[PDB]
Amino acid sequence: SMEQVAMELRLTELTRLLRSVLDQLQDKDPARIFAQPVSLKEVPDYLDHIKHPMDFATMRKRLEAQGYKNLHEFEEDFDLIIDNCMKYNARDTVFYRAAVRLRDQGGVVLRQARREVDSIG
Repeated sequence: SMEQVAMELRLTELTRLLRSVLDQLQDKDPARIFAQPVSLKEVPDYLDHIKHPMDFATMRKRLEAQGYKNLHEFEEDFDLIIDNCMKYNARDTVFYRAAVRLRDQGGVVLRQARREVDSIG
């Protein structure tokens, strides 16, 4: 149906916007602390601590399969990256501090993405 096609075009346009949002967020992590999944080889206890691991590579895989239906979904995954880190790591660590800076800086980006996703529909 043409209605199905049109919905698919909206999903594609969302995916384009989310790809640029994701690049912008990841630039706020120049140390690449959140680039890849936490390794279970190197933190074998991780899943006892953190129930839903998340990282930028995993988000990118989801995005390229057009797996985010809306910005809420995408923000949920971004928040997991930050929130997981601030629970697993202590306040006085380079990891926790990188999460705080990513949150603060990413908040600016997401504030306008929300307007762009609404605005362009």
